[PDB]
Parts: sequence; C-alpha cells; structure tokens
Amino acid sequence: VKRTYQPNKRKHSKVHGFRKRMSTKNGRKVLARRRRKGRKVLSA
Amino acid sequence: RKLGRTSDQRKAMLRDLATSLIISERIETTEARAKEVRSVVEKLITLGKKGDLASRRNAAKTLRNVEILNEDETTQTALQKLFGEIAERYTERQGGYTRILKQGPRRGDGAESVIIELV
Amino acid sequence: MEAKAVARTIRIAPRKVRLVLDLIRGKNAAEAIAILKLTNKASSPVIEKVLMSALANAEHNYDMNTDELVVKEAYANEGPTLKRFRPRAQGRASAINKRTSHITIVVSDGKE
Amino acid sequence: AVPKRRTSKTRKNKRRTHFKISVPGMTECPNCGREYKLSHRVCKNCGSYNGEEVAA
RNA sequence: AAGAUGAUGAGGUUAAUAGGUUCGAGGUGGAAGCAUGGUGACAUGUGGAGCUGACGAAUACUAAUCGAUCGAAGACUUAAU
RNA sequence: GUACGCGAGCUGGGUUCAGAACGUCGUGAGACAGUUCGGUCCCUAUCCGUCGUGGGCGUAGGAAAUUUGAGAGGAGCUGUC
RNA sequence: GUGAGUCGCGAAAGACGGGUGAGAAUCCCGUCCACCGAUUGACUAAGGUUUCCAGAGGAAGGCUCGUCCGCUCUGGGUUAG
RNA sequence: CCGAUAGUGAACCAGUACCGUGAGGGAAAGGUGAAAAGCACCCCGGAAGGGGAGUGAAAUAGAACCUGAAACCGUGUGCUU
RNA sequence: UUAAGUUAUUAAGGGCGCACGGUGGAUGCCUUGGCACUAGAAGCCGAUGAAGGACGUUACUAACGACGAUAUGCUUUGGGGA
Ligand SMILES: [Mg+2]
Ligand SMILES: [Mg+2]
Repeated sequence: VKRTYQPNKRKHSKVHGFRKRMSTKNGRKVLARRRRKGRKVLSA
Repeated sequence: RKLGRTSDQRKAMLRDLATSLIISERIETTEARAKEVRSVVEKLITLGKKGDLASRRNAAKTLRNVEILNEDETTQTALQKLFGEIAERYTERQGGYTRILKQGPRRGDGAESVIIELV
Repeated sequence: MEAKAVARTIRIAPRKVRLVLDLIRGKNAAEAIAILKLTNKASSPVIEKVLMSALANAEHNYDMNTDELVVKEAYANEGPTLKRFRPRAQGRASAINKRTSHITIVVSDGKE
Repeated sequence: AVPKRRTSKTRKNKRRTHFKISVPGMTECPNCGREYKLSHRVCKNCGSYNGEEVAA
C-alpha cells in the first residue's frame, strides 16, 4: 500500500493556507468562524 | 543424544564451549549444555593422551582454527596447549575428569545454572 | 508484643505476590527469610526487604529479640491501576492494566 | 470460542486450589551456618557442597 | 524399559543409576602418514585399516554428599472364650 | 431414521449476490420455462458430554504385596478344495 | 470483574570470559561464531522537527529484566562571494 | 435559578489536549488545615515506601491530602460441608 | 481376641455470619464560575493604519496576564498614605 496523505508542504501552505482564504469571499467567512469560535491556529 | 537447538547451531555452540573450558578451566552455564560439552571434552582429553598426528587431525575438527592465549606473555592456540600440556596431568588417570556443580538458578529465565570444570 | 511494616504502590499484581505469601504465613522469621531468599521470582527481593525492614523497626523502636519473632499475618491488597493500551488488529485497541500493590506484614512475638 | 456464563466467585477459587507452589527443599549449611537447597551450592561463604572448591 | 506435566519403573556410596574409559557386536568399507610405481591425474603395500549416536558385559574416575518432612498407640453396643 | 445425521470437524462442484453472454418475453429498464465461463466459509472452548490421566478424604490404628470379581466393554464374518 | 495468570510476547544464531553494580541470559569491553553484500553498505532529495553529542537518573514508556535508549533532567551543538 | 455526570462545552491555564489533509467536531480534571505550622531527628532501605519522634484539637487530614458508601478483593474466625 | 451392628473425628478447598482493612469515588456540605432578568448609559472601529494575531520584553523565566526595541512599562495631572 501507499496510504492517503503522502504529505507535503507546498500543497498545504497553498490550498489550505491563508492567502487563498483571504483572497476569496467564502474563505474570509471561514476565518470569521474560526475567529468567532476562538482558535489558536488558522490555515490548518 | 540430546537437543538444545537445531543441528548446526548446536554443533558450533559445542565447538565453542569446548574451545573454552580449557582457556579458562571452568565456566558457568545452564546444566544441559554442560552435560553435552562434558561428553565432548571428555572425548578430547581421551584424545590428547595418545598424541599422534592423526589425533591432531581429529581434535582439529571440533576445536577451532585458533584462539590465542597468553599465560606468561606466551603464544598458544588451544591445541598446543591440549596435547602439549593438559593430558600430561591426567595420564595416570583415565579420561573422565569433568565434574558438575548445581550452583543455583537464574532470576531472568528461571533456568538452573551450574559450574562445570575440569579442575 | 506487636510490630509491623508496609510497602505501597509496589509495581506488582496482588496474586503473584499472594502465592509467595502463602509460603510464609505461620512460620518463624529465619526460615521465611530463607524461603523467600531462594525461590527464583520477582517478588522475593521485595518481600525480603519489607520483612527484614520490619524486623529492623521492631528491634530499634520496640527493643525485641529475634528468636520468637513470627509472622502473625501477611497480605497484599490492590493498588492504583495504570491503564495503558496496546494496539491490536483491525483498527482497534485493548487496555492493559499495569497493576500495583500495597504489601502488609505484621511481625509478632506473641508475648509481653 | 467464548463463555456463555459468568464464572462465579466459588469456581474461580476452587479452580485455584493448584496454583500453589511447593515448599522448596532446605537444609542448614555444613559449616556456613545457614539454610540452602539440596544437591546445590550455598552461594556463600566460600562455597560449601562438601567444603570449599570454589570462590564464587 | 514409562513419560505432555504430574504419575509408573530402574537407582542413590553398605552403589554399577547415568556419563566417561576398556572390550565387543553391528554398520561404513580400505584412515592419515610413510614408502614404492607413475611426467602427473592416480594406483599398490603398510591394514577387514581407521571411525562409530542410541545396543551388549566389565571398570566407582566423575555425578546421585551431609540431610529435613509425613505417618499409629487401635470409639461404642450387643453376642461369643 | 438420527435438522432428508454430522460445516464451533473438511470441502464448496451446482444452487441463493454483484460481471458477461445465448434462445426467448418485453417498445424499454430488465426477467426466465432455461442454459453457460468465474466467484471471500471467521470463531484462542467457560459449562455439559466424551477420551486419557494426577491430587484430598473415606473404607474405626498405620503400611507394603497378592488377588477375588458384583458390574461394564471387546471379539462374533466367510469362501474354495 | 468474569474469561486468565489463560492466547500472545510481532520472521532471524549466538556462546564464553572480564568489569560494573544493591541486584544482571538482556548493560560496556574484548575473543570466537553466524548473517546481508544491485546490500540490512555508503550519499543526498521529499518528509519529520532537536530525535544529534556529553554528563547524570530510572517514576512511568520499551510488549520481559534493565546498572541502558531514539524516555526524563541539566548543559551544549548546525559557520559558505 | 444550578451548586461540579447539573449549570456556558468551558468554575481548574478550554474552544485547550485530541481526531481529521480540510471545512469542522470535541473532551475528562474543583475542595488539606484556621494558619504551611508542609513531618527536624533516629532506624531499615540503593531508592521509593515505611515504623518511630515531633507540628497541629484530629495526620485512619500528610499532599493521588474533608466526608469516603456499593461493586470488587482479602486476612481470621463461630457454625457447616 | 472373634462375628455382627452403629457412628464420629478429616477440610486440601468451599458456603453462612462477624470483624479489620484496600480499592475506587457516590452521597452530604461549600463556591473559585455561570443561566435568566429590571432600571440607566452606550450601540461602532479603520489608510492620522483597526479588529485579530506572530516574535519579543523580567535578575535568574517554560506558561497566562501586562507591555511593545522608550518593552513585565514613560511623563504629566489629580486621588490616595506605607
Ligand atoms: Mg557474561
Ligand atoms: Mg461530588
């Protein structure tokens, strides 16, 4: 087998990273929930 | 006949134990292996009383190609020692010196241990 | 008179210890030292320490002698239970119990 | 495969009338003044199986 | 000689219980070295040679040491001497 | 006869999964009155039962031997000349 | 708790000696032995993030023990025209 | 109105540890005594732990520290098998 | 001494009861936080750079708070009295 999640940075500091989120409407809303809810981390 | 292990590994284990016991004249072991190496080494002290070339060509098989020894900063080989020294103590006696001492058991494996010697 | 001594949170189950105790209960001290001190197990060191420790405190504090000292009662009781878990097949687990103990010895002479 | 029933506090105990362990052989030393086990060595002082023949 | 373990059995120095040694059976099938004949590979003699787990007698040289535990002092009633 | 005996002892060839195909019925998805190539069989035995085998106590004192045998099991076939 | 001190203890060739220590089949040292060798070797990328090294410690972790570790405690280590 | 399985999910270092690639989902865990006066000192022990001596009204209140039930596990014993 | 008859003693272990502990944490009591509400105010912040966060700052310093290279805080103006 090779299981899912053969990991990497660039595809993870891309897509789920910030500047994608804060370069898109929906993502800005997402961040609004992860702030309103309180969290020690974003983009992860 | 008796089995500690597989065929080969047993044999080499016995060339090893019997290679020792002469380098050191006594060791501490589990009882079973002491019984078997007793039989062997008994046969080798029966051999080293004769002292022919062929006898060396029979002690060669079991004992090892060399294992260096120094008593007095001397060079020996566990073969020179045998036919040159050991039997020359027990000529007046038969072979069949070796004795066993049921020393005690062992915390780890519960195995009985002993002290087999030829002294 | 009376006398005792304790060991706590010892990292052994009760049972394995309890057998060893059933080789003790009733005897005289010297014998029981020997009995423990020979059998090839993991509890024998411990019980040996605790027993002779008890004779120590009896001697220093209470000023007894050693002939008549006998083992009136002895018993080990259950202790905290460090739950762990070993993985196992098919995506599951199984919770091991790393057990403990509280050993209790009460040496006695029987007299005043 | 499995038990169907709960093994009660009696049978769990009657089953354990045989996990006891035997009183090991013992005897005093001939000139080491203490107990040890039979057809074996003392572990003390100088070894005494018939008297000293060892150090350990 | 019985054996999963426990049991059964042979035995425990006032002894042949097992090992070893010395003999022997059987088995394998002509050891090594040496010489000789060979350019050598190899053969012949020394030699039914040497070797040998379990089988068979003898041989106390070694190992079963010194030791502790358990176990009775025989209820009554009749009917007998 | 004993779940047309027995799968917590075995197989798994047909048949009762998914694929595909032939005749057919259906406007059609698909289905047989059928046929055909292939296709995952887990269970570390608690109790009872059964096969063997050891402890404890009893059999009015304690031991070693021998042995009776109420009962139970087993064997029970048959041709040619 | 029961199951159960029962199944399992995650392919594998180790043995001996000498040290240490309160205590060693498992720790250090050596000698022998065995194993791979288009590799169980050597070098880097992705990746993980201090696991690296020294000195101490062994409460739990390590599928056993452990005087040891990739676990803890203290300290310290990564250099580019 | 609740008074720690209730009540904010959250009384305590919680939207934490953790799980998941990610959106996201989501925990358990209060109480020594009046005051820290938090066990000087001896003894066994390698330590841990303990017996003693003392602080305190009480240390079976001694840090996993108010109260401490039931399951569960033991030790001994009157009766019994 | 004989025959016959009867019968208890055993507890390796177990059950009933009685006690003493151990385990683990319910109940009791309390609150270090919260729920729902009344009156009243207030109902925005930001390119003169927010909200929210990263990295740092202490004599020794891991974390929360507090603060921001003038850094575990500066000056002033009042208040307060070791
Ligand atoms: Mg060693
Ligand atoms: Mg409560």
